[PDB]
Amino acid sequence: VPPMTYDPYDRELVPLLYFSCPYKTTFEIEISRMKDQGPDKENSGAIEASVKLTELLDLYREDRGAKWVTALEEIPSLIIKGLSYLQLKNTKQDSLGQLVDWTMQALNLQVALRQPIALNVRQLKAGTKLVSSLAECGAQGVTGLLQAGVISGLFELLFADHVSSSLKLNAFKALDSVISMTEGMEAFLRGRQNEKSGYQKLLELILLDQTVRVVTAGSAILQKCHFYEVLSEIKRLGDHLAEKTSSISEGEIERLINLLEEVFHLMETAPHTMIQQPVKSFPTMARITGPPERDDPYPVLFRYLHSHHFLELVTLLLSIPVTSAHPGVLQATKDVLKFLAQSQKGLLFFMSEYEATNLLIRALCHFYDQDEEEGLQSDGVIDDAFALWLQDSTQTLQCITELFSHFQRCTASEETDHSDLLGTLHNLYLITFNPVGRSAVGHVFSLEKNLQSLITLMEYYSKEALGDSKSKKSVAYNYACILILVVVQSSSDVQMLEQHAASLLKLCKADENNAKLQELGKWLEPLKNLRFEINCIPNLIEYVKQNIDNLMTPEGVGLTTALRVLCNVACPPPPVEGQQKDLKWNLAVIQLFSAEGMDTFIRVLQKLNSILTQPWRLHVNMGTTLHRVTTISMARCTLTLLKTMLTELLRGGSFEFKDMRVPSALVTLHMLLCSIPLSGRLDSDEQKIQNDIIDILLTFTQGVNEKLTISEETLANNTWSLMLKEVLSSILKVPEGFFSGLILLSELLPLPLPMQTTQVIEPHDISVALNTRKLWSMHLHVQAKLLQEIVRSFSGTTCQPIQHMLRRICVQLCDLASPTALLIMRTVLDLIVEDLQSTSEDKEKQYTSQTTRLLALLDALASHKACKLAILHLINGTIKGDERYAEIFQDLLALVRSPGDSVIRQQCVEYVTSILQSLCDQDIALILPSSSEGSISELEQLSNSLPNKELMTSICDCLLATLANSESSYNCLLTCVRTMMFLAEHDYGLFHLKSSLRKNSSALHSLLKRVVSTFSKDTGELASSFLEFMRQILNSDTSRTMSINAAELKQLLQSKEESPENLFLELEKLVLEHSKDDDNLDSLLDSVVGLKQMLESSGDPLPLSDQDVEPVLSAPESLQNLFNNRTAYVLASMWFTPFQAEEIDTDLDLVKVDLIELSEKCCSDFDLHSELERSFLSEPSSPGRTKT
Amino acid sequence: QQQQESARRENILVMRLATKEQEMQECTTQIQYLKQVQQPSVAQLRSTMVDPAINLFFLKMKGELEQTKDKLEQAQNELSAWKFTPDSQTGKKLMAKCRMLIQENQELGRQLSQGRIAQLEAELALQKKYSEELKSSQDELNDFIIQLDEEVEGMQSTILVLQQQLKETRQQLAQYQQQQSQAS
Amino acid sequence: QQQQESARRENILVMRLATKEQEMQECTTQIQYLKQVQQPSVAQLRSTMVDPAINLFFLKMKGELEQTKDKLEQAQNELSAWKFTPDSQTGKKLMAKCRMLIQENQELGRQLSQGRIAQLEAELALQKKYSEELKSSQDELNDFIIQLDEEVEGMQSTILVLQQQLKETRQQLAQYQQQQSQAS
Repeated sequence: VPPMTYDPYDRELVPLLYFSCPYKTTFEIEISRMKDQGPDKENSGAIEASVKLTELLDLYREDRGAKWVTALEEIPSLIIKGLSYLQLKNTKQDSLGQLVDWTMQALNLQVALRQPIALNVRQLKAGTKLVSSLAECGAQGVTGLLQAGVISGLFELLFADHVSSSLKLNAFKALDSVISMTEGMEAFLRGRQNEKSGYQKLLELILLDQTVRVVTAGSAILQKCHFYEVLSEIKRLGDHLAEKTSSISEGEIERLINLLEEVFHLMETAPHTMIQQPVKSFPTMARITGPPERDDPYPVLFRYLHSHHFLELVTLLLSIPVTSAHPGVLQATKDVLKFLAQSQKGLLFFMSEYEATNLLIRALCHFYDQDEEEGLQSDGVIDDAFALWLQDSTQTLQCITELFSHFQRCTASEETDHSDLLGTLHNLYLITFNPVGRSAVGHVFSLEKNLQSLITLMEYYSKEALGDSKSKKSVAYNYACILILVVVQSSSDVQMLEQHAASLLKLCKADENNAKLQELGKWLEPLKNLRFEINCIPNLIEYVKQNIDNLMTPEGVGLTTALRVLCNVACPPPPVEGQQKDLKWNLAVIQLFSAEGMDTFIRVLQKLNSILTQPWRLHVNMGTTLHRVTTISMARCTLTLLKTMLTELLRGGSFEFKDMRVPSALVTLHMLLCSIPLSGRLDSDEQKIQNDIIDILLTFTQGVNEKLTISEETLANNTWSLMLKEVLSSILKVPEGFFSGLILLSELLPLPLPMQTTQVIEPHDISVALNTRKLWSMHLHVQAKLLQEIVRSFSGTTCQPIQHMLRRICVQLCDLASPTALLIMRTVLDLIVEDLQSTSEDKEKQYTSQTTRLLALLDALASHKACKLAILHLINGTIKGDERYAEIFQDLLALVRSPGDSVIRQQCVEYVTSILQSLCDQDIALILPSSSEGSISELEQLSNSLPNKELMTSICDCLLATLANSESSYNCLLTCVRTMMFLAEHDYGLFHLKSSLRKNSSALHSLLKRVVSTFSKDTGELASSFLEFMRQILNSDTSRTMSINAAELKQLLQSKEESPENLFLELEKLVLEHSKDDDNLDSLLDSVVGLKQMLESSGDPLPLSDQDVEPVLSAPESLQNLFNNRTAYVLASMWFTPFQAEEIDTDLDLVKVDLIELSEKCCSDFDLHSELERSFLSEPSSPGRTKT
Repeated sequence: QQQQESARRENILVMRLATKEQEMQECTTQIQYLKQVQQPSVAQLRSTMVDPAINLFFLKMKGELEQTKDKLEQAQNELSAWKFTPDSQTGKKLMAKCRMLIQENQELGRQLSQGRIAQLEAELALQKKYSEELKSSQDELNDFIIQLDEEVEGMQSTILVLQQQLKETRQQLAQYQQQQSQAS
Repeated sequence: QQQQESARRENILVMRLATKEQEMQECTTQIQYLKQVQQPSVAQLRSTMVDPAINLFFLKMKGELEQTKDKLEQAQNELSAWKFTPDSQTGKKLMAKCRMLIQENQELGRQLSQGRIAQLEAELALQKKYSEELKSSQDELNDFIIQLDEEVEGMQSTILVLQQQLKETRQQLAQYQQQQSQAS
């Protein structure tokens, strides 16, 4: 009785029952089969070859002639059978020893020199084939070869003078076979004593001059040696970490993360850099010559992984307290585990090493408990489902083996014990309930003829009855129908259907009255008489365009299969490093374009975003996981097809592509799919869609050279300017797309400079990045009237995601070049001045909440390098029509000097003071401050970081006035003391500040009185900052040539002779503040006692120094030169997510009471909306092809 | 092997199935309820809560619409003011021609970049790219063949030098053998 | 046997209840998707911007404004058309625009004519023919590579044979030089 309550981890793994181990070679598989199975039908088939083998090594015991060489060419075909049979029968003449002796005799150069004219090289290649056939024979055979010194015998062919290349390449193929086994690999890396190791000999061999394919084979062996060495280093690091903490260093964990990443990147590029290419196959840039078959290196990579106990090692790492805490160890380990679970060989590796796999699953589950304990899995920490996915994948492959091994026991009889079969099918069906489990079941059944386990399952129960209820419902038949339906629905990889379509269609046709079989037959409409090659692209495209009307109607559900196949046979997998391009992927695209493929994919996208557009508005997001999976698969396949039709067309040479139906449909599909994820973050399948959209839109930017941009009448009609127009005009089209357009433009636009990179970068990449940004600025300055509307429209909004993405756009889009930053900043400042003169005409300035939101936008922008300089180079007043910006900045400064009692002015003054802090912040600049070489001198850098002298005097007076004001808030006071700290770090700003204190001598006294009159445990930050600035004016007399002594500062602290009173009051207030909660209290105490000591260490009354050398800055460099000379790369909150918890929309968004119905007769007449919206919730309420 | 236990198991199974089916009914009623309760009306459309940006967009579009309407009425009355003259009539005819030309020019320009004569150009560009990739690969293979041919030349030179050494040693051995065979 | 059919019936009920648990999973995940734990920000975004009433009103207003603007510009250019007269700036500009549109329409017509499509098809056929010529050259190159490797193997074999013969002659010469010296 199988229980329905499914605990995903109540089932463990058991030893492999049907599939053989992936790392086991053919000989070991054969010997295990013949050891456990015993006698069988093929035992006779083994004996006729075993007798020939044992007679063949006996008839040649002392002869090394032509007939011996002929026997050497027949031994390899007899190895797998005869040698295994002899090993099981316990041969007493050491057949393996005689074979190794033959191999070493053949491989020597002094035995080849005793042969007839044309069979000595034949002897050498027969010997190297014997080396390759005895190295794939288990540890016994490999040790027998090595004890005879096969490495030192193979490296006699390689080092032989005047030898062929097709023979050295065969010897490389034999050396790779020897080092494939772990014993041979150890004997290769760490050779015999008093002799050079195989690795050193191979390096010395490679250092010579040899054919390109020979050195390619040498590099292929070296790349596998590197993988084995990386695995051994990982083993050593894991042993260190599991022995130190069991009774720790961060370097041994960062290096371990790097080594795990290297393992993953070596397994990605394993079938390209770790395999021995055929003898006739050359390493050309694109594969044009040689056989098309290449042996996979995973059967030996998994042997390396198992000999080093990689699963047990990652189990230890995922259970060590210090290593478990790192978030990079888990990601690096799960990347390797995901790559292993992608393949059939890797998943059989997981199942064969079941003892370690169970503990690995348990450790991953305990991480799912640890993340639950932390509670941070909602955001930042991704909602990882890899543990459950891997558990379900291994469990469904275990169930597949159970299904397969239940039909091997029926090759001589008929099925009688179906309780086990139904239990397996049930425990497999309940895996398909979760979306993760359903995805795992769809994935595993699509790997290397796994769906046959169910196809044969229904072919067996097509004999008992039709499959339905006549005398029995045939529950196994129904389970098989459901499982094949869910794998066909959920599997995006459709390689299984290539070989199973005929069988599945026959099963569907033979039973016409099944609810699941009819849907399965509708899922396989495109695969009727189809060959799954590049020549059947027209057939699939014709099918897709014939029933594009029935897109997600359950009648045209096979269009999803047609797109999955068409994306499977005409879209290359993501290229890896080292892969030589196959030329069939270009013919696939040429066939995808010959038959109308641009029209019938744009049409698919248009129909998709025309069907999804109605449920999207009504908060209906394809509820059922079947429809969600179908829509995601359809969209992803269409996007991949469009990307591979555009990347392979709009690359390199400039080809005009002015279709403009791809961007105008992608800006809407992004809205409908990737714009507003209700979970707060895009999941694994709606992020691939967004990346595909970004890549397709960016393919309109590639292929544009610096000759279509010379003329403005050709720049505005370019294939890039047109895409930018179609993306920018689709933002302000509908308010539902306001966020979608912003989040799309934030990915299209380049990242802000400088890049955070871990290594130094050549100047060529710096130049190409700056040229890319210049091109983006040129192609965006033709859309000036659209960026102006985007930044004039979303400014003042209270929707936190939209405002955040607007101020992110205005950061990305001002970091490109001078014109595109000056455009945005002119727009923002002109909008501010027009807002302030909008209600204060012929009157004193009046501030509303629109003004404070606008100032918040300006401040969020002003805290960045390029926007700060764009503000600065406008507010200086350089004559370009920029008087209004200077006057409005003076108006803001006057506002801060006199804030008043209004609650909205107190909210604007903090934004303006933060703007003042940002402008005066030296660190925020295009040219980062650096006294050493690599950048301009610091005094020449403050001219591109700080305002001019008049604006600096105005800012200093404003700061002093707002510090002296008794009505100023606390955040504004903190920001102003931070700004004074910023200005005290250099002689120029400090001189301006010092000159400002003479016209306002009570500013410091007023600020100190304010901080001591209202001091608490939370206001102590302002006091600490004030004392830090207080020392920064005195930390130079111990430096800065511009400063003041203690006497003048003390007399400046007093307008009435009571400064010691205030300093004391501050001293003994710390004692009553309990002085123990944090070290900040002690820091403030030591600072204040130091200043008190300086108080009585010098006479107080002494007027401030009047005349001294004035530090004058240089002329300010033009903004275009600053952007060109900007620091592009450096060695190393706003960007993590747009759906912030609360920044502006805390509890009051000033939603305006809009009267829509009465605002209709004034404009063009229109009927009542209520019926319009209520008509949309009856028919298109449920998911499917909507009427609108 | 008793039947009473099987009957009891069947009864408890059908009871559990019935419980699951009443949970079907409740859950599907909840699904039907949540998916369609957003009823708009008139009393809540007279006081719609819009964001300040949306209200500003509505105000801006309403104002622009008002100026466009009033200037369009001014344009219509100015059209009515003018009377028919041969220059006016030929101008009207040619302006209608210009509007038709603009419409069909946009239509032709969207046929050129979307129609068959755009797929043809894409096919031509892709065929040129494929042929140039194949030609570059063949050029690299030609250099590899050059390497093989220079290996052939080296081995031929080795054959020649070994053959000359063999000839000289063989003739020396023969002359020495028929030299000292008679003096013994 | 009564037990076999009873077990089959139990299997039927377990199958039905398994499908019922599947529909439990679907309805419960749909519930969790509809009533998901969501930030205030996403609710604000979907209630202020994605509000169907606001979206429909915005779309209608944009459409009406676009129609009014296009009618206004049509009326402005048309009243300019009654102001069209020869030898006047308006007349010259308007006639020049008309002639430019004539030329542009002729260019689009020649770029869309069947002659240009036939020319592009001929160029595509020529590129394809060049592609099969390259593939035939590649087949010849593969045959040349095969024959070069066979030549290399034969040359290595004859090099080894020559080395064998040269050795045999060298040791024969040395042994007979030591042997014949004793008879002097």
